[PDB]
Amino acid sequence: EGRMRVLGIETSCDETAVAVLDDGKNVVVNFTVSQIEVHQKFGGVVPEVAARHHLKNLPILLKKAFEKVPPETVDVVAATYGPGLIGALLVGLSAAKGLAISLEKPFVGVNHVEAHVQAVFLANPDLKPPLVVLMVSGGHTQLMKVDEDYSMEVLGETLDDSAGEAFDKVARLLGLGYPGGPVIDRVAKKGDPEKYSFPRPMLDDDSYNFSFAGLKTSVLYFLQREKGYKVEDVAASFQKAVVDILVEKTFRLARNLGIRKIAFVGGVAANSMLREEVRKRAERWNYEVFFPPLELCTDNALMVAKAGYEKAKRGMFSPLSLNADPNLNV
Amino acid sequence: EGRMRVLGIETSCDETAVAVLDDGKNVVVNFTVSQIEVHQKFGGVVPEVAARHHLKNLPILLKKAFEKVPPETVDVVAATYGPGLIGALLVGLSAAKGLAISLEKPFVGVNHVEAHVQAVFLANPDLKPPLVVLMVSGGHTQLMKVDEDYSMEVLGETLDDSAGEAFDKVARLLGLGYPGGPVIDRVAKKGDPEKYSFPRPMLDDDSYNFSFAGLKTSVLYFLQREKGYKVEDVAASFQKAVVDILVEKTFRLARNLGIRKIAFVGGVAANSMLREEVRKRAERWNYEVFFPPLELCTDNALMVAKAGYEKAKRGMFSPLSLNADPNLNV
Amino acid sequence: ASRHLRFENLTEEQLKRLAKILTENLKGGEVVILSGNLGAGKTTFVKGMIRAIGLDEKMVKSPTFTLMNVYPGLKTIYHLDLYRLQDTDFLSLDVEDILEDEDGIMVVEWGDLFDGFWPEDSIKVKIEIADESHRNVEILIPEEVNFLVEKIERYRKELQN
Amino acid sequence: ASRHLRFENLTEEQLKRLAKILTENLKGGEVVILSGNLGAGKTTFVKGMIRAIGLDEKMVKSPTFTLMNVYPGLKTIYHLDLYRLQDTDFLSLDVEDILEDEDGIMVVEWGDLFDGFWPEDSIKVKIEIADESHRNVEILIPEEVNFLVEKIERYRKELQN
Amino acid sequence: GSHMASNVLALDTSQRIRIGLRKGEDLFEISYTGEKKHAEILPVVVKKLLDELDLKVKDLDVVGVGIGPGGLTGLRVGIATVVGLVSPYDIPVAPLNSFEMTAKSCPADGVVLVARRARKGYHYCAVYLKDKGLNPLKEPSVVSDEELEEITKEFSPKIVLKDDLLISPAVLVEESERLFREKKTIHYYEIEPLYLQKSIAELNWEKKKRG
Amino acid sequence: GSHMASNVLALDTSQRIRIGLRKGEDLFEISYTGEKKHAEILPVVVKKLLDELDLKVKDLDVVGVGIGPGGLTGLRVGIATVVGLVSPYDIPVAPLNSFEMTAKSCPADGVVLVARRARKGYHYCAVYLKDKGLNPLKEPSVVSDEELEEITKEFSPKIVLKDDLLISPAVLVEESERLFREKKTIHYYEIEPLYLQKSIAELNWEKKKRG
Ligand SMILES: Nc1ncnc2c1ncn2[C@@H]1O[C@H](COP(=O)(O)OP(=O)(O)OP(=O)(O)O)[C@@H](O)[C@H]1O
Ligand SMILES: Nc1ncnc2c1ncn2[C@@H]1O[C@H](COP(=O)(O)OP(=O)(O)OP(=O)(O)O)[C@@H](O)[C@H]1O
Ligand SMILES: Nc1ncnc2c1ncn2[C@@H]1O[C@H](COP(=O)(O)OP(=O)(O)O)[C@@H](O)[C@H]1O
Ligand SMILES: Nc1ncnc2c1ncn2[C@@H]1O[C@H](COP(=O)(O)OP(=O)(O)O)[C@@H](O)[C@H]1O
Ligand SMILES: Nc1ncnc2c1ncn2[C@@H]1O[C@H](COP(=O)(O)OC(=O)O)[C@@H](O)[C@H]1O
Ligand SMILES: Nc1ncnc2c1ncn2[C@@H]1O[C@H](COP(=O)(O)OC(=O)O)[C@@H](O)[C@H]1O
Ligand SMILES: [Mg+2]
Ligand SMILES: [Mg+2]
Ligand SMILES: [Zn+2]
Ligand SMILES: [Zn+2]
Repeated sequence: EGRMRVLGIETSCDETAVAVLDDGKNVVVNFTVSQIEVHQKFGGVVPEVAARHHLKNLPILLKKAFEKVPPETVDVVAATYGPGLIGALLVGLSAAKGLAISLEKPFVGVNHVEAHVQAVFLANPDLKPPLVVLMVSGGHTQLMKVDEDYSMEVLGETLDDSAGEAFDKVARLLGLGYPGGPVIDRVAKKGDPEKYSFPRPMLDDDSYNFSFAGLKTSVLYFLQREKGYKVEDVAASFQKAVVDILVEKTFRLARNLGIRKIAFVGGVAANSMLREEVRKRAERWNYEVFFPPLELCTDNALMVAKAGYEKAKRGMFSPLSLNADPNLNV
Repeated sequence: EGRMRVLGIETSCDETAVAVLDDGKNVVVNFTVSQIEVHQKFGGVVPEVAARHHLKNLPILLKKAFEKVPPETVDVVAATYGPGLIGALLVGLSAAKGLAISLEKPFVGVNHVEAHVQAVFLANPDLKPPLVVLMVSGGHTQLMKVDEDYSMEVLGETLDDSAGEAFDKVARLLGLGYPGGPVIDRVAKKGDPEKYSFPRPMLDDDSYNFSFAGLKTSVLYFLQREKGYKVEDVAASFQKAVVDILVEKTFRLARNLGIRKIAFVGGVAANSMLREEVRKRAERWNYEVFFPPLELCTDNALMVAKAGYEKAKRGMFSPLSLNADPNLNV
Repeated sequence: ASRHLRFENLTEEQLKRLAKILTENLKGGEVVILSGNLGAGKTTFVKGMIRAIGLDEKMVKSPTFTLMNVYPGLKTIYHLDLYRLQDTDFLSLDVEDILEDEDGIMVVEWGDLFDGFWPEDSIKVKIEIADESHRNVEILIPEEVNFLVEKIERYRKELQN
Repeated sequence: ASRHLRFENLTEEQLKRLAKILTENLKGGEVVILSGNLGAGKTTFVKGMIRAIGLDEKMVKSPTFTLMNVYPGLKTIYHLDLYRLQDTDFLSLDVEDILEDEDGIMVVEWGDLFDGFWPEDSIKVKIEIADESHRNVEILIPEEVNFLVEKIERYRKELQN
Repeated sequence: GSHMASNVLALDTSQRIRIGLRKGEDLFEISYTGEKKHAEILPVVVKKLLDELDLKVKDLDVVGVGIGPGGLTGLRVGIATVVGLVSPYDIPVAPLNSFEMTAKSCPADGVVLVARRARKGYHYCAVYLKDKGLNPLKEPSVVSDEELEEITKEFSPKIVLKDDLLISPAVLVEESERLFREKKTIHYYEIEPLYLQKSIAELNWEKKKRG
Repeated sequence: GSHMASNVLALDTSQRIRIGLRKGEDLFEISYTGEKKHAEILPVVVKKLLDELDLKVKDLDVVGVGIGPGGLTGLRVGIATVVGLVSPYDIPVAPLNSFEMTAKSCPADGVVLVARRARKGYHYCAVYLKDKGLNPLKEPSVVSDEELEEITKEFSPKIVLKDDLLISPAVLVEESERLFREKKTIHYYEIEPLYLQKSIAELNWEKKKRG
């Protein structure tokens, strides 16, 4: 057994996460503070966790990790170093370099959005690039290409608000609460998606970039202009606008790059209307499409460990001098 | 040309010395403070030298050295690190390590008395050990063996006063002045060496060690006991006692070790009566004997550079951590 | 006492030019509190500001999720949005840390949600929706930083058009 | 005022035993000024002293040329001889440096040549030639180090023989 | 089993990087000052130091770490790297008060006041009676520029360590050893940084009043 | 040709080993304290430091060296190694007064007295008025324990640096730079150590009188 065991760390934003992964396949430990919270934890004889408290949380998860995984068995240490909050990135990054020195093991700095994409290859071990990925969570709205060697480019991003952010804010406007995506999805089901149009200065046809800020305000304008509409119809009509933008561009890119496989990752990829539209076009133009499971798409250290394993296999290790970069570009 | 150029430093006692030597043969620079002093030096636009002022002298000699010898041509740096005065050794040793770091060249720590012995091999390039060396200056009175590989042991030393020291002090007693060796040699010529005996507790027959303290006092006792002696006769009779001790032991050692070559180095080796006695026995028992020139026998950096070249050829280099040892044992 | 400046009925380009003029003249270590309802143009305002540090508007994203974006230009702009902030801890620590950066420019969407937290010399910018393509903008300049007043009033020149 | 102790007509072995008793009882940071003519037995005295630091007499050489010998035993003895010293510089620097060693024992042959230089608490030892095989020894113990007196006078026990 | 410390690593990242490493009779101090960020220096220097002294982390008897008060980014880097160092072996951790370390790093004795500027017109500060050990005359807190002057009169300003604080790495090692000998060390998952940062939320929520 | 310093090495061996190395925006400080002798440490640490910063000696713009007052053996090692460093390239040398360096290494300002014990009942000492720069109220000299007390009254003993002297390597680098900018540097063959040692010969040659 030339087994490569990789301990991943992720502290880029809100989630503190630690994972251990064997040969980019076998999950040993997959902890997030979200789980430790969202499950009860009456007091303790070991401190407690809270969201976005990376410095005090990470130690906790490491303790847990090492109880299940004896430290000397770790071969490579991997951590997110950007993009995100400098203050948060630094905790994961710095602890990881700590462990490398301590365990006399090599170290891998991982890009958060690249990591997210590994969810596709974790979930589809047989899947071979090239492929196109729509990454479309609350934080991230990005169109990416993965080529034969597993290099990644960003070919489109939001110029303002993410897709998830559009759902969240429009849901507030419709008085539906938070998170916006789910409630709108539910409420739209019983609504007419052709009822209303949402015209606004739309950006370039050829551009693979996104803009949602103007769609947000367009719905506001509508509410303070029109009389006697129904939420179902507004939600449905807005939802249609968003997925129409996302699907057109994603397939257009794939066509022009001559790629035949497309993957969708992140909260918004859950959307039932998006999934239908995607399958329709997939069928018609003969594309393979992939929708990873949801617990892989949310921030976690597994995607980091995978990203790390793949870089380590290729001997692409990071120096101990690696600074966190909040604006890291893939 | 696989030419090895060695810069030597010597600051073990009274003399500050710097030398440069090529392939253990070709002398490039051979400076001693003694020369810089014992030759006039009216003022200057570069500071002045004085005896035993190693810290301020050595810089001077280095300046001189580098004017004749461009520094980058130096291959190895060698310095005495013992035995001697810690305070003095340290200056040479520390500057030498300085130069090694500066020139990115290797460094060799040299033993002062071992170095003295290199005068024999500088002066007799064809000479091959084994040989026996009587080292017999003012500081040093030592019987040494050099074996085939050029290793050295001390097989006899003084247990009190050196030979030169006996001459110096007895000369004071006879009111002849300083240095004692020369004046006694001159004055003894016109004296009877059989006139007086100097009985005292003599140490072991088998021992290869020396003791002169008791011979010193024996002459004192004589002066305050006897009446109407002549200086010539006392000087001659004392001189006979000393060389008789030195020659008996030196040849006895050589015989028992089955060595057929003997070398004499140091001030006292100049003694005219010693040289005669040595040649007599050399002739009779068929020994080769060597008396190096006098400017090689006195403290200087050339013997150091030679000692260094020979260690460097054999890859026996010293670390930068090497401390001065006032009691260094060969 | 603090000096109030009203700009009525600005197009989007005009609102951005106004943000550029404000930011051009900031020395370093300043705080701008961006106030206004959903869709008022807070994020659009920051797209104006970044002109002044020699970057493209492309770089300015909504920090609703990221919480704070860093734009490193000729000066560094720290661009916060506190919309979705539930606790108070992130202000006490992370933001407090940047308030000790005396070279950067901090601009904070929805800063008014935590009105007590900000220094007295903070610049307040309130954006109202006038119609579908115009906004009104009110800027409060504290006395401590009063030199800005002359710089901003000079912009009214462009609006005579 | 300083206390004078005379020992008359000591053999060589007796002189060494006396030097051992002196040195045994030295705490550290002491100076012994060895006085006496050529051949009095100053160097022989030091051969006695070294018994007390657990080394062989073999190690004790004349420092006439070396100027200072170091004997590192249970305590370190610094053994100086100033016979051939022409300047004054070596005292001012090198010896002064060792006077700041508060753990070692300094013993100085011909120390009396530079009588002014030594601290007041210095122990003075004067050796006279009595005959060809006996010496007289006078030791001056300053008040500062007065505990030595009882230790040394106890040696007279051995001399009743 | 239970023995006295031989190998001691301590650092403080609260301002400048300060690293102390004792190994037997050998104590090495290292500091860095420049444009490079803590994350660029601290781990590399720690690794090089350990390597040159032929030391592995597991051979360490205690690790000291500064916990503030100080710069948030710095503290986070320092503490986090320490967590990475010790977590695999549960090596005990000496939490070091950066202001106390500052006070003890001052050659003189008497009454000492330590201050670091916060946001314009405010300062972290503490006052210490310092002789054999060191005793707190007022615990580290936040004050305004005016309220700072109140403190400089209310106590004797014998020494005033202001704004640029010298930390002797030797002192870090010494304090780490002391806490270890006093059984005051803690686990890597029990570290509680001095965040005074948090006090400005309440003191500036009104005006110049708090009682 | 003539440019301002970028690469600056300075050390002081007058008590503990203190090494400072600036290279551009990067300043590294190193100190050693332990049983090992200066000759065992100073050269190895200098070499390692230079190597890790990818620096050769010839690339140095100035070398600072402490010249005393201090321990003879230490000073000799330090100065001698520096001579070895610079001699091949005639790199300029900043002579550093170890007592001044001590004074400047003290965070506070005002009136400062520095003292090191000589032979029992005597002390090297100097008094310094210290604010922007530093001004000598009495130059380093030798005194008895009694005469030391005369000085502690005759001047204000605001800070008293006695016996165990902290030297900040940063301060060594800074002073080296200053002397270099003031064209006060010297050649390696012009170094003149402060040997106060030599004053005890005359002051103890009589009694308690000298005028
Ligand atoms: N005069 C105007 N000034 C600014 N923006 C305008 C104007 N007219 C129309 N708009 C449009 O209104 C939208 C405002 O979006 P923006 O995200 O900047 O508002 P916001 O206050 O940041 O929203 P949120 O409260 O969600 O942060 C943009 O699409 C912008 O192009
Ligand atoms: N009672 C005695 N005590 C000591 N030494 C004696 C005695 N009787 C004879 N001797 C001998 O006298 C000699 C004294 O030599 P030593 O070198 O010790 O004197 P010194 O004072 O050191 O001479 P210098 O003035 O040259 O240094 C030795 O050979 C010693 O063995
Ligand atoms: N990704 C795609 N793969 C295959 N066919 C597509 C794709 N996207 C659009 N099409 C088809 O092509 C049409 C638009 O381009 P079209 O008018 O066929 O010009 P051309 O095919 O020459 O580019 C659409 O109506 C659609 O039927
Ligand atoms: N180094 C020497 N080489 C040769 N012969 C020697 C040497 N030393 C002494 N002898 C001779 O040997 C004699 C002493 O030893 P000796 O009585 O011959 O016994 P043996 O020769 O059996 O050892 C001296 O009288 C001398 O003639
Ligand atoms: N069914 C959904 N339709 C549209 N949006 C949805 C749906 N489910 C979640 N979302 C949106 O994904 C976002 C959350 O994404 P995620 O938690 O995966 O990662 C980030 O936080 O970035 C939210 O904005 C939420 O409104
Ligand atoms: N001809 C001589 N006979 C006896 N001794 C002689 C003679 N010439 C010099 N010496 C002695 O050598 C000693 C000097 O040796 P040297 O100068 O070679 O080295 C040391 O200083 O150790 C002096 O004691 C001197 O009296
Ligand atoms: Mg916004
Ligand atoms: Mg003698
Ligand atoms: Zn993410
Ligand atoms: Zn010699």
